[PDB]
Amino acid sequence: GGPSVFLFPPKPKDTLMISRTPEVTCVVVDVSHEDPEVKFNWYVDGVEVHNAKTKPREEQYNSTYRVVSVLTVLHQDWLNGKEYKCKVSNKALPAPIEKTISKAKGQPREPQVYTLPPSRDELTKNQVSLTCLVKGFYPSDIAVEWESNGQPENNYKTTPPVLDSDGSFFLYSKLTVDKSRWQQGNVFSCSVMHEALHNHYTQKSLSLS
Amino acid sequence: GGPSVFLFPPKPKDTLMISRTPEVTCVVVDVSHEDPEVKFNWYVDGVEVHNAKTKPREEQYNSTYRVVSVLTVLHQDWLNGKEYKCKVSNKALPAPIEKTISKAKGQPREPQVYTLPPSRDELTKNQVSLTCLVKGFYPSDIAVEWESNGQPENNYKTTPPVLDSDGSFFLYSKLTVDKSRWQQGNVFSCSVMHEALHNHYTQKSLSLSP
Ligand SMILES: *[C@@H]1O[C@H](CO[C@@H]2O[C@@H](C)[C@@H](O)[C@@H](O)[C@@H]2O)[C@@H](O[C@@H]2O[C@H](CO)[C@@H](O[C@@H]3O[C@H](CO[C@H]4O[C@H](CO)[C@@H](O)[C@H](O)[C@@H]4O[C@@H]4O[C@H](CO)[C@@H](O)[C@H](O)[C@H]4NC(C)=O)[C@@H](O)[C@H](O[C@H]4O[C@H](CO)[C@@H](O)[C@H](O)[C@@H]4O[C@@H]4O[C@H](CO)[C@@H](O)[C@H](O)[C@H]4NC(C)=O)[C@@H]3O)[C@H](O)[C@H]2NC(C)=O)[C@H](O)[C@H]1NC(C)=O
Ligand SMILES: *[C@@H]1O[C@H](CO[C@@H]2O[C@@H](C)[C@@H](O)[C@@H](O)[C@@H]2O)[C@@H](O[C@@H]2O[C@H](CO)[C@@H](O[C@@H]3O[C@H](CO[C@H]4O[C@H](CO)[C@@H](O)[C@H](O)[C@@H]4O[C@@H]4O[C@H](CO)[C@@H](O)[C@H](O)[C@H]4NC(C)=O)[C@@H](O)[C@H](O[C@H]4O[C@H](CO)[C@@H](O)[C@H](O)[C@@H]4O[C@@H]4O[C@H](CO)[C@@H](O)[C@H](O)[C@H]4NC(C)=O)[C@@H]3O)[C@H](O)[C@H]2NC(C)=O)[C@H](O)[C@H]1NC(C)=O
Repeated sequence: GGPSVFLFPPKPKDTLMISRTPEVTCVVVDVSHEDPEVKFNWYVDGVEVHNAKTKPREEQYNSTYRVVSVLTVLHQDWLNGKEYKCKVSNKALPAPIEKTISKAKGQPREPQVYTLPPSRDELTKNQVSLTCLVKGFYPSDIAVEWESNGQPENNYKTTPPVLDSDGSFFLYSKLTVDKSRWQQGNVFSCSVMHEALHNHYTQKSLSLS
Repeated sequence: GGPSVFLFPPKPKDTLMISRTPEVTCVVVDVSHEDPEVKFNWYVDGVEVHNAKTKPREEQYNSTYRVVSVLTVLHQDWLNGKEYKCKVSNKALPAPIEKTISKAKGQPREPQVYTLPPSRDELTKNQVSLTCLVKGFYPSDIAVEWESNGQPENNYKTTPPVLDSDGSFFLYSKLTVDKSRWQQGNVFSCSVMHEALHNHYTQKSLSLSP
C-alpha cells in the first residue's frame, strides 16, 4: 500500500582501511508516480547529523522508483558499535519508517588463516584449486583477496561466512590457476582483512613444496 | 494484505534415494477469520493432479490461519525437471495465487570430490580441520556428510553452494577433529550425494599420510 525501506552496512574492507570511505546506505523501493517524494533523516546514537547525501532516483522496469540516501561514516564509530538510524517519510506512509543497523556485537576474534595446496587427485586437470581456510573469526565482516608477485589474482571465489560450532565464523576461498603455473613454482598469497588482525591485515603464502 | 503462499521443494537427499519420500509443500499464511476457506489445485507440467494431502487449517497466535498442502513427487519426475504448480484460492483474493517450483534448469554436472588434510600450521592446535572440496556440480542441490569407521561424525559444517566462473557450483565441508585422532591415523570419509554421480553417491577418504 506504500514503499519499503532497506538499510545496508558498509563494505567490510571500507571500514578497515582509513583511505577508504565507509557508507551506510538507505534504499526505498516501490515508490510510485502518484506519491513520488521521499525524505530521509539520519541519526548516529540518537543524535541527528546532516552529512548524508541523497543521490537522485531511478525508474524501475515495473514503472516504480528506487530512492537512495547515503551516509558516510567514521571508521572507528562503525567498529565501536555506534548505531545508525535511517528515518524515511513519504505522503503515502501513515507513520514514518525508522530503520536501524549496527555492527554485530561481541569481542572480535582473530581469523586463523591456512593455505591448502591442490589435492593429488586434482593434478590430472589443466587447472587446479588453491584453498585458503579462514576460521575462528568474529564478527563475520571480512574481506579476502589473492595475489601473486604483488599482482592481483582475480580468478577466485570465496564462500560466504558460515557460523561454526563455537559461535565464530569460517569461510574458504578458492583460487583457480593453470596447473603449469602451480608446477613452475609461482607463489600465491591469500590476504585477509579483519578488524581483529594486527593492522587489519594478514597474508599467507602458498607454493609448490 | 491478504494471504501469502510459500512453495517448498523436496530435500536433496529425498530425490536421490528411492527409499525416501520427496515432497513439494505449499503453505498459505495470513488467511483471515472473515474468509477462512482455502482451495488448492496442483499441476505437474500444467496437467492437474489430485493426490495432494491437505491438512485442515491451523489458527496461529496472531489470529490468522496457516494451511499446508503436501504433494508427493516421484523421484524421476523431479530429476527429469517436471514443474510443480500450487494454485491457491481464497475469497479474500482478487485472483488465485499461483506458485511454481522445479529443479533448476541446465545440464547436470558431476561433482569432483577432493579431500584436503590440515595445514601444517594448524597442527599446533588441539583440534584440526579436515576439508572436503566439492566442485563443478550442477544443479546446486547436493548433500554432504562425514563419517569414520562406519559412524557419522557430528562436528562438521558445510558452506552453501557457491556459483563458480564456469556456471557450475562448488562448496567446502569442514570436519573438526581432535588432533590425536588425526595423529592416531584414523580414516575419515567425505560422502557426497548428487544426481550426476553413479548411484547418486561417492565417498572419498582422508588419513594421515605416512
Ligand atoms: C519493482 O522493481 C524492483 C527491482 O526488481 C529487481 O530488479 C529487477 C531489474 C529484476 O531483476 C527483479 O527481479 C529484481 O527483484 C523490485 O525491487 C526489489 O524489491 C525487494 C522488496 O520487495 C527488495 O528486497 C530486499 O532486498 C534486500 C537485499 O538488498 C540487496 O541485495 C539485492 C540483491 O539480492 C540488491 O538488488 C539490492 O539492491 C541490495 O543490494 C545491496 O545494496 C546496498 C546499497 O546499495 C549495497 O551496499 C550492497 O552491497 C548490496 N548488496 C548486494 C548487491 O548483494 C534484503 O535484505 C531484503 O530482505 C529482507 O526483507 C524481506 C522482506 O521483503 C525478508 O523476507 C528477508 O528475510 C529480509 O529480512 C531481513 O533480513 C535481515 C537479516 O536476516 C534482518 O534485517 C531481518 O531479519 C529481516 N528484516 C525484515 C523482515 O524486515 C529484501 O528482500 C530488493 O532490494 C529490490 N530489488 C532492487 C534491485 O532494488 C520491486 O519489488 C518491484 N516491485 C513490484 C514487483 O511490485
Ligand atoms: C502470523 O503467524 C504466522 C506463523 O507465524 C508463526 O506464529 C507467529 C504468531 C509467531 O509465533 C511466528 O514466530 C511463527 O512462525 C506467520 O507466517 C510466517 O510468514 C512469513 C511471511 O511473513 C513466512 O516467511 C517465509 O519464510 C520462508 C522460510 O520458511 C521456512 O523456514 C522458516 C524458518 O526459517 C519456518 O518457520 C517455516 O515453517 C518454513 O520451514 C520450512 O517448511 C517447509 C514446508 O513445511 C519444510 O519442508 C522445510 O524443511 C522448512 N524449513 C525449515 C524449518 O528451516 C522463506 O522462504 C520466505 O522467504 C521468501 O519470501 C520473502 C518475501 O516474503 C523474500 O524476501 C525471501 O528472500 C524469500 O523470497 C524468495 O527468495 C527465494 C530465494 O531466497 C526465491 O527462490 C523466491 O522466488 C522468493 N520468493 C518471493 C520473492 O516471493 C519467507 O521469509 C513464514 O514462513 C511464515 N511462518 C510459518 C511458520 O509458516 C505470519 O507472517 C504472521 N502474520 C503476521 C504477524 O502478520
